[PDB]
Parts: sequence; C-alpha cells; structure tokens
Amino acid sequence: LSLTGLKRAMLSLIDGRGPTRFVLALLAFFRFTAIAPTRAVLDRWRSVNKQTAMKHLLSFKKELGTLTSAINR
Amino acid sequence: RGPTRFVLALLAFFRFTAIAPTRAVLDRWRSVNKQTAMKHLLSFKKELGTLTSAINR
Amino acid sequence: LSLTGLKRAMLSLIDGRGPTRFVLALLAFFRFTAIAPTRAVLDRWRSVNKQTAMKHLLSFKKELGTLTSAINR
Amino acid sequence: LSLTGLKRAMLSLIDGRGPTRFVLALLAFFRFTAIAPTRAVLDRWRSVNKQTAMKHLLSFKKELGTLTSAINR
Ligand SMILES: [Ca+2]
Ligand SMILES: [Ca+2]
Ligand SMILES: [Cl-]
Ligand SMILES: [Cl-]
Repeated sequence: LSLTGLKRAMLSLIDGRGPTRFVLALLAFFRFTAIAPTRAVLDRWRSVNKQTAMKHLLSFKKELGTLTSAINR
Repeated sequence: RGPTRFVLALLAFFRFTAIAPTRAVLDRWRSVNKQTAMKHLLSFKKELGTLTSAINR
Repeated sequence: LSLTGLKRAMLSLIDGRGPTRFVLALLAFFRFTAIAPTRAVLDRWRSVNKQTAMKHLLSFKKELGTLTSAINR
Repeated sequence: LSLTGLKRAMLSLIDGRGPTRFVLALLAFFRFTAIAPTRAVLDRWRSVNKQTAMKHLLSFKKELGTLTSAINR
C-alpha cells in the first residue's frame, strides 16, 4: 500500500532515518518543489555512501526520463 | 488537486520510490498541459543534476 | 557496418542532410568534445521538428544513463 | 580536409588512444547512433579511470540538457 509508503515518508522526514533511496527521493522532491528540507533529511544527505547515493540519483534521472518521453506523444 | 508542479513532483517521487500513485494523482497526470508538464519535468531533471554533480566530489 | 555509419556521418558533416537523429547525435558530439560544429550541422539544428528533436535528445540522455550506471560498479 | 576536429576523431576509432573525454564522447555517439563501436574504442571503455569517466559522462548529460532546454521554446 501507498499508505504503508506515505507513513514511511513521514517518519523518514521526522528522523533522517529509513531507506537510503527513500530519503534521497524525499530530498529530490524537496528540491523539485521549492521546499527547504528538514534538518534530519539534510543531515542524511551529507552521510550517504557516495557510490550508493549515485546509484539511486541516477535511476531517479531514469524515471524522470520515462515520464518525459511519455509526455512527448 | 493543487499546483501542477507539485502534483508532478509527487508523481516523480511515487516513481522514484517504488510506490503506486493514488488515483487522484494519476488522474491529473493524464490531464496536464503537455507544454507545462514538459517544462516542469525538465527542471526536475536539472535538479537531479545538481544533486548528482554534488555527490561526484 | 560502422564504416557504413562512418561515411554516413562524414556525409551528414559536410552537407548537414541525412537522418535527423544522426545530425543531432553529431551535434551532441560536437558539444561533448569542445568542437565548433559545421555550418551545415548548425543550420539543421535550427530547422529540426521541435517534437522529433526532443524525442531524440531524450533518448540520448537515456543512453548516457546506461553508460554512467555502468561505471558505477 | 579543412576539418581539424576530424583527423584525430579519425585516429580514435582506427586507433584506441587519445583524450579520455574524446574517446568517451565517441562512445556516447556510437550509442546514440545505433553503431557498434570499434574494438579499440570498446577496449578503452573497460580501462578508463572510474572517477574521471564519470566526471565526463556527467558533463555530457549536462550538455544534452542545454540542447533539450533549447528545443523547449
Ligand atoms: Ca539501505
Ligand atoms: Ca528522418
Ligand atoms: Cl523508514
Ligand atoms: Cl544515409
């Protein structure tokens, strides 16, 4: 459920903890929307493993792509 | 309901996280003005870019 | 073969005609490497169909993605 | 002929060596265009310094961005 997934987001922005990619997804969204991210989320963005952090951001880029080429029709 | 960019940002997030988006969010993704929808997605791509190059150091 | 593709490229390079995405690929290349494109290539980049031109550049972006996530291991 | 930025782009494929960025740019182009890259080009792709290789690929991504953004007007 997306309810399971909402709640996750909500704890994830309260504490910076929880799934690496979720916190990164949150960060991307906090940037997409002109919103200042929570200290707990920002704190994590400075700690995440460079290699893993890139893995995830890159697939976000990919996801955006499928959304873009979708709207090209 | 609410800001075009916000709903799209939500959509992006729902795809980044492997979460199935709510019908009300999906419903709007089919209605968005092609032109404006593009403008936004493209700026998302740009923001991801800033984050990537940041982690390259 | 690729020599077929090479001669194809070289042709597209002097006279900017030939396949839309090839000329756009060339253009990406001429930007990737800091080289100033031929008048014939540049002249086409102002004429390309907005929608088609977009389709292609987006696919390039995709291609680069597979290359980058490749280097992440 | 009167193309300084060809005669080395010549070398590159029939001769695996030369600037790291150039070789990766060629690789990008060989992927954008549905062309199978030369052994000598592919050989280098396996040897490039991961860190430098990513620096370059990410700047390509950026270049494609300016080109996309451009076509959106
Ligand atoms: Ca984890
Ligand atoms: Ca064509
Ligand atoms: Cl969590
Ligand atoms: Cl041809």
